[PDB]
Amino acid sequence: FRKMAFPSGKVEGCMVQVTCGTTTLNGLWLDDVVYCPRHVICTSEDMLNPNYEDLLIRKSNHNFLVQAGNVQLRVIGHSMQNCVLKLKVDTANPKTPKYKFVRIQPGQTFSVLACYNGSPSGVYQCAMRPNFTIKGSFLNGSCGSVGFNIDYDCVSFCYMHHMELPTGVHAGTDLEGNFYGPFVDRQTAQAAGTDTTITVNVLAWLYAAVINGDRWFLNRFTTTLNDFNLVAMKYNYEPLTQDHVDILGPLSAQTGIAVLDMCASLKELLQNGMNGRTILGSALLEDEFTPFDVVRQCS
Amino acid sequence: RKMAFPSGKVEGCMVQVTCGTTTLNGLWLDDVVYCPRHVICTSEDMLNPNYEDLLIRKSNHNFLVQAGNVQLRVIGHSMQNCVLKLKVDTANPKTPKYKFVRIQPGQTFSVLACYNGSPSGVYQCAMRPNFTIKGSFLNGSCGSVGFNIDYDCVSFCYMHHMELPTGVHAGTDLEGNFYGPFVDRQTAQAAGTDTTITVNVLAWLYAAVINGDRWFLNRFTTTLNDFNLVAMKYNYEPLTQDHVDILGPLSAQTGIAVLDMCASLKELLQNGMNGRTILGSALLEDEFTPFDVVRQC
Ligand SMILES: *[C@](O)(C(=O)NCc1ccccc1)[C@H](C[C@@H]1CCNC1=O)NC(=O)[C@H](CC(C)C)NC(=O)OCc1ccccc1
Ligand SMILES: *[C@](O)(C(=O)NCc1ccccc1)[C@H](C[C@@H]1CCNC1=O)NC(=O)[C@H](CC(C)C)NC(=O)OCc1ccccc1
Repeated sequence: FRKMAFPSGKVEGCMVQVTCGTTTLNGLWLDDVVYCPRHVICTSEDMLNPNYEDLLIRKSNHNFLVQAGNVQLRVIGHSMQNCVLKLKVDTANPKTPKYKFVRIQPGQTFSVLACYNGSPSGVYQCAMRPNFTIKGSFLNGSCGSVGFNIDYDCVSFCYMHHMELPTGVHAGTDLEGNFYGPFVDRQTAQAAGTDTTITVNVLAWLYAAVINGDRWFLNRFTTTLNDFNLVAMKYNYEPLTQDHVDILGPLSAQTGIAVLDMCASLKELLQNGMNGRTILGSALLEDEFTPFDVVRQCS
Repeated sequence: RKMAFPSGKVEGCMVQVTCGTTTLNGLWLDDVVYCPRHVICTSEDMLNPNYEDLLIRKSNHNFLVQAGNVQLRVIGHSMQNCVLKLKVDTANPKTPKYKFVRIQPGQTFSVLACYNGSPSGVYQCAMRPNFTIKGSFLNGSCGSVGFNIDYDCVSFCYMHHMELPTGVHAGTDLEGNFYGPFVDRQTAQAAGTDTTITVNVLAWLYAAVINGDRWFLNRFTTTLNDFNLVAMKYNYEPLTQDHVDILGPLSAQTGIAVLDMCASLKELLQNGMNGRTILGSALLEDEFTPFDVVRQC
């Protein structure tokens, strides 16, 4: 199974650059609005503890340089929504796809179009860790790059990039400017909670193994959801939610293996280990393929 | 992380091509649509297709090309090796600057997997030394293409034709010549013995150092030939002096001589990873080139 990203073209058609002074990052141009991280308005001195409301009062439309390539887009209004700046522009993006703004849950995956100076460099598939960081390739200049899923013709934007944490992982907001996790857009030392394994995705991976004929680990038993969750937490696995059980529904129906029976098989793997065997050609359980990802690549 | 090129410039070229009950993808550049020639086969034909004979029996109107909701009229067709070229009466305004290249084993490229002319996903692949690729391709993916992007220029290097029994994939360049000893007939084909792309494993090890990981480093060194003796024993490709040269930038960046990293890789091959992981992986990764690593660090 490959880490497979969504085709990026519908998002490429929405990327622009936004500059204040000498600070340039990326923005997202949808209809007549450009969305970008509010710290574009910061100098280095503001970034230690910015007063964003005061910084913004000192700004006017004519202080923002928005470019699609080398072509300037005139700003006609500005406002701040949580940690994102919204710049109204005088031109509706003709490449605007059908879109939605969604706030994803930890464990969900998405594609990131890594951009520098409004120019796309690469696309890759990311998972939101339970501690609300992502393990990505973001360099200086990548802020404002977005993460997304594509359903039918509709791009669901879920992530906008803002920062790198001391440990090398990345943090950001949804497109309404609300950070994922306990982070703030200040150049201060901040720590992500200890990470955990994404149980629902491991289960999806076991279902994938079954679909492909690799099923030695299926046992004759079952468990309750509460009993599984209490055990799982002792192994630094996330507890399952009702939504997790529901999104495993299609794979459970495809295989005829009840979700809680698979939970009991996983519990045995956690308590006894692999005993030298492999699953899908690996002794490690994979936790960055969602149940949807599994469906995508198998069917 | 494994990064693919942005696929928009290729998405605007994908179309659907149908002949009989066979539908797959084509690549529409200017006024020509390129697709695998086996679109003209039937159940019967597939086992031993005499393509020139099957093709001479086709008319332009036996080919249905669809770009979204619009049918493109075929006004001419020709065959170049395993690729069919359909001339259509309208030019693709979304045609990027492009070239056709034939890549070398060990080089990487992005694949835009498409079904019924519609882009479905994008991922990064390497041309294996045995000229397969480890892709993710289902029924309907034939005609999907692989590419690299340099400046605004798309270099197409791969069109998809086949899944081998082992689950790996085979296909052609855009001149229609297969990579490898494979044939576009409906038969179970085995590849040559695969080997590991050593220059890429070394680039990946350097990448792991850059990201603050070095449990596998050691104080030893090795000559080039002595490393290559061990590499070949473990079905790793030999490392050439041009490979060593190509690795210079990563060596400079990290202060680790190429042959010192070869000594670390030697140790890993002989001992294994002893349960440990490098950049999250239980296995040595060989599908990042030195260029891929440098660009991303
Ligand atoms: C992001 O602001 C960005 O990419 N800005 C454009 C730019 C152009 C030229 C030089 C620098 C930046 C940036 C993205 C970071 C940088 C390295 N990897 C990333 O993901 N984000 C930031 O710099 C944060 C801004 C504050 C206001 C939140 N600060 C931050 O990430 O703090 C830690 C850090 C770690 C390494 C390097 C820089 C900063
Ligand atoms: C490719 O022809 C394709 O996608 N065709 C359109 C299509 C196919 C089937 C149903 C609907 C529409 C196809 C791609 C394969 C299929 C599964 N995964 C892939 O990557 N390619 C082929 O089917 C090959 C055609 C030949 C004529 C080149 N056949 C093939 O891969 O055979 C392998 C094989 C294995 C064992 C025994 C015999 C053959």
